[PDB]
Amino acid sequence: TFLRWASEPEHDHRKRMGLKMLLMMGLLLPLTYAMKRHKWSVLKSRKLAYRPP
Amino acid sequence: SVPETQVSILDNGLRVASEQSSHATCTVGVWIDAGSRYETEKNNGAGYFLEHLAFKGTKNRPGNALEKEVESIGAHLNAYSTREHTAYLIKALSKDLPKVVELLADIVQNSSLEDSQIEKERDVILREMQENDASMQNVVFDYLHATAFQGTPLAQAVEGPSENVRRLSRTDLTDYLNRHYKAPRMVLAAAGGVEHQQLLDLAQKHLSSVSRVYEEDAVPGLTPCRFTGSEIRHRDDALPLAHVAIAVEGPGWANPDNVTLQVANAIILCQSFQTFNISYSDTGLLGAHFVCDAMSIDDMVFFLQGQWMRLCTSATESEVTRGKNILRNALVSHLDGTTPVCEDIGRSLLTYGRRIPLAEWESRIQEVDAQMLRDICSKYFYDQCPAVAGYGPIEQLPDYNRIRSGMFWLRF
Repeated sequence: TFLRWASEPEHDHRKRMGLKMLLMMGLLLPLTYAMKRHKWSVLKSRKLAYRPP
Repeated sequence: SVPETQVSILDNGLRVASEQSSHATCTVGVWIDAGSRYETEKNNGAGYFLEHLAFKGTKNRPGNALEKEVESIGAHLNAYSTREHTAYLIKALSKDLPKVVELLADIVQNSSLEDSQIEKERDVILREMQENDASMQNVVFDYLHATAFQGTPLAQAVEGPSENVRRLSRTDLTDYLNRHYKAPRMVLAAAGGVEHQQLLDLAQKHLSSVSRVYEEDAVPGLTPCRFTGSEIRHRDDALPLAHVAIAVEGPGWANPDNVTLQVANAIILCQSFQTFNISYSDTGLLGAHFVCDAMSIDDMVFFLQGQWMRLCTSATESEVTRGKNILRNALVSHLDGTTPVCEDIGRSLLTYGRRIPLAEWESRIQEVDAQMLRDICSKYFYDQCPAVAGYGPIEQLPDYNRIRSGMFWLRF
């Protein structure tokens, strides 16, 4: 355990950063997906019709 | 000093209004609260086809008898239909006032629809619809109405789908005639050299007994429409010019800030660029109809949008004063001519229920300042979803995200 700590004194600090990163990505990914699907709904509902005269 | 518009009401319910002036060429006219908004997609061209046929043949005046009479006194006979109102009007001399009223009585009741005549008109209407497509701005405004009022009776058109026009039965027509021609929904309007008491007498004799009772109490009713922000982009690259209309939801007839919105239109690149305030009942479309070569529609859209936001954010007193002066010269009056004054009465009695005098219009114009203009413009233009209708080479016409987003200035 000690040698491990030695080879990575930041092990603990990092994992806290990773927990905050997972919480922030779990908040931000569906919201950015919702913004993309808003701005892409317009087209995804576009109905094309061919009306040769 | 403008003479007041005097309104009376007959038992039937039809309102025989009038107005009087030194002029001697009166325009008598019947307005009916019946348009394509009251049609239920099975009779989508009934008002138009009755309009085309109403003049051609009445029971008392068989065949083209009416059009002869009208020729004998040298009078002019006109009719038009919108999405909400139908009008049958005659411009004549003053001394021919009785017979004209009698003629109008036949046109609204006792009319005869000759199945033969029905057929002849079918041709006329179908062919024109077949050539109506030629008029682009009409195509663009019909597209704007369709995409803005999707799923409602306000999307359809006065003309109606070709199908309904092909399939029409003397009986169907009879229904529309017997259903939407009720006496309480009718105004007999007169403008010019007419006496109100003589017109009120004539009204009863020839226009009494106008139907008022619906069948089996199938009393019509109406639906408040939805303004569905949406676009329609009829792309046809062979046309030389492109017509684009962008609108938002209007307030309606009875909402006074219309006046303020009119001033905003009076404040407002791509060839023609007219602003418009189509205002049906309980809804309307404020907006613009700009034609333009395919390479400038984009810029135009931006310019248009820019102007609007300027009116939502940075309206000054000088342009407001200019818009008020421009509006105060759109006042309709005897100098506008009878037909125009005639028409107003009919529309004023159908929509407001009364004739708004020009002094009240001037008061509502002079109470408009810059602060309430930018407040009302922010209420109706800022961050609103528009309806877009394009026809022609409209590839460089921006799609819906660029238009809508352009409606909000990141700097306010």
